[PDB]
Amino acid sequence: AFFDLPLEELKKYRPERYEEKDFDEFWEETLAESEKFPLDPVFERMESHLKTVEAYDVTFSGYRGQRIKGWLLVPKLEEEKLPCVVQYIGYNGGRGFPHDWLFWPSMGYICFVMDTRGQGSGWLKGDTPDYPEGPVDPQYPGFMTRGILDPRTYYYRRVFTDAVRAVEAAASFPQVDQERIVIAGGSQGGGIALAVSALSKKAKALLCDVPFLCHFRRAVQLVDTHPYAEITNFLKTHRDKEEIVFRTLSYFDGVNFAARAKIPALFSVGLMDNICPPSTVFAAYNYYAGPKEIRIYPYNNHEGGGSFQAVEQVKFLKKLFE
Amino acid sequence: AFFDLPLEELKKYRPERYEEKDFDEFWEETLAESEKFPLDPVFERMESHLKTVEAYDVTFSGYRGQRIKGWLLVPKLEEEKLPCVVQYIGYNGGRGFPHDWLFWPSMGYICFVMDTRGQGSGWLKGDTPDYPEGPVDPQYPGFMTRGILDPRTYYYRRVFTDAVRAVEAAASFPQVDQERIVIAGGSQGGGIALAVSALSKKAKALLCDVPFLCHFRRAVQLVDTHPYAEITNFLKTHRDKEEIVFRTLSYFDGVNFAARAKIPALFSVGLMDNICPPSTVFAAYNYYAGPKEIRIYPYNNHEGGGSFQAVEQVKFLKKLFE
Amino acid sequence: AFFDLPLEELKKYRPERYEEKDFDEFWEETLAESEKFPLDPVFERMESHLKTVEAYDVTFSGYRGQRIKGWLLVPKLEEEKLPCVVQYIGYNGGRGFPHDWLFWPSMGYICFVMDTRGQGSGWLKGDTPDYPEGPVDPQYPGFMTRGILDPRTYYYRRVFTDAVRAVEAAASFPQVDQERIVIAGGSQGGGIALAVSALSKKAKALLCDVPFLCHFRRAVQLVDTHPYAEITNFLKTHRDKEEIVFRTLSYFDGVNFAARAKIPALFSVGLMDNICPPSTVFAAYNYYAGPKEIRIYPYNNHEGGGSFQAVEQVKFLKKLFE
Amino acid sequence: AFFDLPLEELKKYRPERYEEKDFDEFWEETLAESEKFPLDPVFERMESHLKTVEAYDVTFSGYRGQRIKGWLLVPKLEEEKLPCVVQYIGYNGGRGFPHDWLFWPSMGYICFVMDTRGQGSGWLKGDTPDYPEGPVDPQYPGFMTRGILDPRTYYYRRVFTDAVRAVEAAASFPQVDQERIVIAGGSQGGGIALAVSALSKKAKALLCDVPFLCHFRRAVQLVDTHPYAEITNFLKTHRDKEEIVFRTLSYFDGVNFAARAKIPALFSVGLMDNICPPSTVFAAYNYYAGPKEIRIYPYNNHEGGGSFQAVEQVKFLKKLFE
Amino acid sequence: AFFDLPLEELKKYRPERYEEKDFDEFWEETLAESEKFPLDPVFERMESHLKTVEAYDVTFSGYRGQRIKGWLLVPKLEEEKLPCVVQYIGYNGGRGFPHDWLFWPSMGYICFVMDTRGQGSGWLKGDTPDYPEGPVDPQYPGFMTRGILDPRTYYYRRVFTDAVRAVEAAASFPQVDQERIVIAGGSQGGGIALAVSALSKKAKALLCDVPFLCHFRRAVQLVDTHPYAEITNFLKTHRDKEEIVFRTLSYFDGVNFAARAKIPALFSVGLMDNICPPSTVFAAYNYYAGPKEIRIYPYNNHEGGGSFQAVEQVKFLKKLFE
Amino acid sequence: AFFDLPLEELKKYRPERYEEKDFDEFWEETLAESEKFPLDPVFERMESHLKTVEAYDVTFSGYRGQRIKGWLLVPKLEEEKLPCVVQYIGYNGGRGFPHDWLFWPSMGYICFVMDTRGQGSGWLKGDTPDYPEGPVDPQYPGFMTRGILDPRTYYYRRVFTDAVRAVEAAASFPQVDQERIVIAGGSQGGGIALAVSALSKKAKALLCDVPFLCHFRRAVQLVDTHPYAEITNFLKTHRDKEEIVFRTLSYFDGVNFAARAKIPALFSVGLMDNICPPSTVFAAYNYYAGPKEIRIYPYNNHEGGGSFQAVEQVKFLKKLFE
Repeated sequence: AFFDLPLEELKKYRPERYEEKDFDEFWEETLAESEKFPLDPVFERMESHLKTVEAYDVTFSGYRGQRIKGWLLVPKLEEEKLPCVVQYIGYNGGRGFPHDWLFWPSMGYICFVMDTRGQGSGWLKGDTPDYPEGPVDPQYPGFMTRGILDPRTYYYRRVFTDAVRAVEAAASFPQVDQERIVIAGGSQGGGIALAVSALSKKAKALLCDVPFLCHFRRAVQLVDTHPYAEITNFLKTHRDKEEIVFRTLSYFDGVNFAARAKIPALFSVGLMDNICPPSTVFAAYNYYAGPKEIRIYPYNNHEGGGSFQAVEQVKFLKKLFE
Repeated sequence: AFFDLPLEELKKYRPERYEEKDFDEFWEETLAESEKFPLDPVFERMESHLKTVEAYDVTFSGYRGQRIKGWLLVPKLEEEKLPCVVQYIGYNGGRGFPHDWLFWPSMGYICFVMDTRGQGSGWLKGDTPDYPEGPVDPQYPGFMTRGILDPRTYYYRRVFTDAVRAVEAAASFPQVDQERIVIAGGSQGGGIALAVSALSKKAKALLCDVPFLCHFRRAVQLVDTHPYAEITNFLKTHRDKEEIVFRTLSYFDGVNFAARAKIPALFSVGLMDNICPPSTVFAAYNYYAGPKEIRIYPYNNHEGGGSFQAVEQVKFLKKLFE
Repeated sequence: AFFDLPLEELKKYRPERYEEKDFDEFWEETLAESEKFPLDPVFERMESHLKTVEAYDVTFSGYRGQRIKGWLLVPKLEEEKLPCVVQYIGYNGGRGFPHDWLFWPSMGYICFVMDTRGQGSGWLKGDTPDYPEGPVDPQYPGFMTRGILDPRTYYYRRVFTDAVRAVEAAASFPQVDQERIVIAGGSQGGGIALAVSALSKKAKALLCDVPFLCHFRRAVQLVDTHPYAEITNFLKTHRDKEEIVFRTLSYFDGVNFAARAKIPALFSVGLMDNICPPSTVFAAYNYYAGPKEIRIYPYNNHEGGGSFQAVEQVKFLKKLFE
Repeated sequence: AFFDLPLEELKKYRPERYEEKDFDEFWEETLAESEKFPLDPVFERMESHLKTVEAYDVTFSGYRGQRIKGWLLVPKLEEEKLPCVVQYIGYNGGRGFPHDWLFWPSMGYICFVMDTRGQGSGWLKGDTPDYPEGPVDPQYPGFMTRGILDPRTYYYRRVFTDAVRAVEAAASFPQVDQERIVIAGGSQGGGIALAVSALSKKAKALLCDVPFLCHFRRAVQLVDTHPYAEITNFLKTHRDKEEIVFRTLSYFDGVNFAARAKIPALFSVGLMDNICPPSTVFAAYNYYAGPKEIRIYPYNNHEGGGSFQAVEQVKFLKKLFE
Repeated sequence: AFFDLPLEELKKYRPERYEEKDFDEFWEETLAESEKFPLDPVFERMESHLKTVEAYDVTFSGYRGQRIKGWLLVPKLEEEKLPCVVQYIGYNGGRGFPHDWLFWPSMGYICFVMDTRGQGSGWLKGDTPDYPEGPVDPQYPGFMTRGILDPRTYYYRRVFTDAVRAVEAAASFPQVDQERIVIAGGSQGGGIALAVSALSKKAKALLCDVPFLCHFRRAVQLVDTHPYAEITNFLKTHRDKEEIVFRTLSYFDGVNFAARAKIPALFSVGLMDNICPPSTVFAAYNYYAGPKEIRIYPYNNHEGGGSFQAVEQVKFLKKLFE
Repeated sequence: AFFDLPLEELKKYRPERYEEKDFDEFWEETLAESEKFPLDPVFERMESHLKTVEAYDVTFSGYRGQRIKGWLLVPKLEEEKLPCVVQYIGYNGGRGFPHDWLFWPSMGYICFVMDTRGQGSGWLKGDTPDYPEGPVDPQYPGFMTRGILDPRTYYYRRVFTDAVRAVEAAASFPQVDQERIVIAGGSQGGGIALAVSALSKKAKALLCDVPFLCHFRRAVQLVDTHPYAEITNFLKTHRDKEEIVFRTLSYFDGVNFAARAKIPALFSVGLMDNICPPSTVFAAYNYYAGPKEIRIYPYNNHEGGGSFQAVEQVKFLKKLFE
């Protein structure tokens, strides 16, 4: 019984955008403030059972100098400068083990896996704490409503800033070819990557699968699945805070970043996805301002194109970087 | 379709207790450190539509001087010194509105309603933030696993301390009869009250309904409901952290507090409660070291005795304070 | 999933009304027949633990002299004549205990709580039996299909008559200010109150929250929740009886009463309510012929505005009666 | 998902019986009172599309002369006196159409199908009303709690009396061999048959499949399915009425009837049945005082043996009657 | 919360049909190839407990001379040549016991019950195997995707051919009136019957209830129920095979057969049916090229009209055959 | 709210084994019959985007010469002879793409991935057909009851033979170190691997995670999840076939193979696993006749140890092979 707009409508779907007059200023100032702290990227080579890949334990300074973990996986190859995928992680995930991230290396790409602050407890473990802007306001369980009463205190202000800085950290690794740095993610990872496509000066291509954190007002109207339902549940209780909540969310909405993003991108969507509804994904894709393609999977839910989509991504990047 | 131990077994159920050798020292030090900050209780009389009750907006210093909101409701009665109920709130709730707490005042008791730090977003709104001990470690969405890797950082260290200090703040109000201060709650509120029944020197009676935060190791093995499932889900991912997690929780387990509590108590239990299973409630009741009674509701789930139990509580206190 | 018409369409939703030519005559004759039995209101003061409120055990004659229970709660105040709220109860509920109805008394209103015939066994206990018009026809479990093959035998004929008579009983209490009698309820209580707003000559204001018993034909096509599903399930079996069922229901449909009601009203609606869908609520609101306001809660289900709405009601009445 | 006692324990399961001292007196007086009214059986031959069977529209006097509907289906055969099955119907069922009951006629048996007072609205239509003992007390939706506060007013007193009288009515039809009258049913129908097996002097054999209305106290503890859950839901609300409820139910419990029943019986049971749990079925079977067999279906739920069981019944009766 | 197009749209719903240019050639060749094998119908009279009906154990040659089981039930009547219903069976069913099919015989019709190859394990037993066209390709569990990458290997090619030949077998029985041979089924049985109404030269009337195997592309878009979901799940995995899957299904789509069928038909449809959605049933009914009626059940799910529809079918055939 | 035996009982759980006298003879003959067809292993190097791994498209002869697909992935390393993992696949999966199997190659092992006959349509695509032993008997949807009425026709006879032959095919590849061939799988893959540990003379160690196809009689009594429920559903219908079904299954039960298996093994088990209940896994582990260890994950469901367990396997094999 799930259904969004028909495909012909989805392809033309361009809802009115809402953002505050200071959207750009907010992000400029946020990034400037964090850039005042040295990146201090650390890549510690590890003793590992992996044989085809060199694994490094990563640390770097993200939001306000806060130290973020990651992995760096380098495939053992003759080529001196290698292309690079900066990988962002889905909701309730974390960096896990180096072996959880063998795809891109196996395809000949260095992979920088960014750990997600405060999460890492749902489906894959993580090692990086969050650090709040002082008091942690009343919230619904999870990360979606953490600090939501003000953009400056909002959880994803910190995540997005870490994500922008992760690309700088990857770029600092000597074996990375800076002309071929890719930002990638699915769901939460895709919404992060979308922000980064607008904010980073270093990223050269975007892989954005079944993106989360897009078109919040519609998402919350359409589905009662988690994690978007964290927001709805907040609003069910804090009935006086509707305007404020959506004002805050406007600064983090992937649709508003997409409108600013200029790098080439490959999107994916599942037309039966009731976690990240197709209309939210198409809103972002349709506003995306760089060269772009989308793979559409009519019969898939939130798994999207799965391993088929991974192949499409390899082919897409090969072609782009020739 | 849910079933725990048979009632005859429940009434004898006395599982081996597990606590660390420094349980008492941990709490002594915690309370002493927070007592270095002045209580600074504030009772601001409000403009209210309420006619039978005077409503006050409360502020007091809880954990490490952190400012905690509440309500004080005083029934308009001839009697100069009135008995007092300190009310703690269930999971995902908050102090809401003064009119949400009209029972005890209508029964002739001053009511001090403690707002719950960081919550107030699920079923009733709240106004009080949490403040973490530095970094907010990776966690499962919610409050159950917030800081769980160390008792000093654990969420309920802060809440329990707030709750002890709430009794002090209530006692400071001039119309409160200090010989008749009651601590009360259901589920999370009951878990909090149980802690307070061991840690407070001011409380004179305990009302403990369908208590949560009891017998964690058993809870997690019996039910897959929330909020106990937050802990299970954390353990599913952080497979290396089992011993630490349960070590931490031993400092907050209502069964360990029950063993230390000396004041008279009225407990309630629902034999079909699959949020707070009867074996966890009985383990706390059975170890409870003060004079005690329990009302048993054989066909009820987590709603327990509802309004029938409210009557029992009114009768229990009337007799006790005679 | 759940979504009704968009808000802008809800606000203009005025479906074609269906009623029989004898609607008014049916109700005139029903009321006249019951008025031939004396009201014989009895208010027995009770021994109570309540301190701020005087409680009375109520009996009064409703449908065809049948004796209906209730509570009268009188707040202890200086004022001689007090305003009064006649409170109707949700489905499967009953008058419970006096202490279940402290809100309005606390706000300075006498509260007359009407027990619901034959129900009182789902979420709050009741003490009043139903009396059928002779044989109790085949029915689906519950009260929705009880006597549904004829308006004269239909369950809500008896309830609505009781409810009209409850206002008269409340008005007969000496401390009640007859210029300030309010009729109030949510869901079933809201549907009852809406009928009473049309049929009573004594009621001065209506509070109608998330009303049930409105726009039955649409309700049954939109949702499969209880209690509306009792009707669907009856029609699934009695496939020959569709026209008769909807003809019967037409006499009891809150939309048809709304069109006749002239007193001032405050409605509420939850846009995600799948027990009483927004389109059924708006159909009644939009046809409501008295001076009217509605509070709209976009993210709420059947809980509606909860405690926020209770505040809106106190403010609405104060302004209305000043 | 569901499991009752192991089969080896079920075979030995003989729980302590509870009944009042006046069990037999209550039923003697009940039957005597209803026998003061003339049976007045009516068998109206119908215009029917059926070719192999003669269909009759039946009326007879059941509880206190109340007129109960039925079907009589007579297979067109040479034999002058035919054996007869009196068929009782499952919960929320009714007599439906004559073609709904072609099994037994096809097997050469006259079939008397008894309509069920007040039901007939869930899965098959019915035509027979209920007639309460005056006021219809507060109840949970359905038939299980109708009049449950007193055995004199309890719904199944009426149904069981109709059912005893149905056998009388069948026996009055001239083509019926009175030496070969069988009483049959499944679930509610089985619970009714079991009562009739103890109370009727005309029945010659019992078919009792997956019987309902057995061992209530256990049923309610074991499963949360309907219809047993109507009782649990009533007890969750009316918390003061537990002793009275089970006192009443004791007069209608199939286990108490089984202990008095002397005619030959074939039972069936599904070991995965969570509507009528095996332990309640076995408690009845085990106390059953006549010659008895049971067919055990280890992998079946409430469907039991289905068409396999029907064959077992035909074989069992053939052997019994030859 | 299930709904298809509104009824007034359903009645006009005529979606664009898709079929390959060799649809007729495919079926002509398929039938001709199976007709090269002798029908070799066997009717073995059985020892049976049935008294009003003669039962025969049936064997006949279906797809490529493969031996299919069945039952023949002949009502014991004076008339020499009787009318005949060829009955096809629902998904996961089989021919069961002769006593499972007493309706039509009781109504004066010989009944030929066709067993379903490879099924017979879900709700009623079966005795007939399937015989694949060589290798059994990767498939989702069930019969819907068995051989779906090629019409020649597809499961329903074999079933439909069995079904055409079952009419021939029935016609070969000497007591069968060949002017009054009816083909009938519900759900899968209805989809089979609809194919046979196009492909058989012997059938004289169609009873088609809540037909399955219709308008596959829409079905899969609308509902996530089984068995249509078998297809969706296959497509979720085999993301490269969408075009081939629906090309294959086009040769077996009840809508494409309906457009070729010329015999008189009675359809039924449940407007809340979420197994066989109304729009798929109406697409088939609307394209049906013979004389036709539809019974519409607005409140029923996949049960459709149940026993009310059976009565309509008897009346329909009586009128047509006079 | 699921639970199997307590861990201390699980560790001692050794249920009575049931097998037929000809268990060994059945497998000797099965293997000898298939060995009469040449293995004819084909390894075709592929054009691939993979850089750290060489991919081969595999074909080999399994059951009765039937041609099975696979992948061989060889990591690019200096070492001449490499250790090898033969990987079997979970239920409804297939060989998918080479990039789906990067773990073991990345750890320095050649990986031979066996495609699963007739599956490949649920979560990962497959390319290998099944070939039945003639007719495909009536079955419940899926593979668990395919040919279950006879061990000779049973689906897993074919799968387990394929799997024994897959090890021979891997051993035939020149770079494979035959002293370091590992057999591996989870769930269905684990059940297959367990059979192979008993039947293959070439395997050197077993990795067996959360094994399926174990202790069938118990599994079916404990859980109603798929795929074990396919058997239960079959038995619900074919009520006369219980003894036959379990006799057939005894030949394929992982507990019976475990008793014969002599190679070193690492098992894993999730104590909350309700697909493969812990009692079935422990019954196999406890009868396992080779040197053995088990990793126990107390809080995990069917995911077991996930990436943690992968690490344990790499460490286990390194230690074993020194």
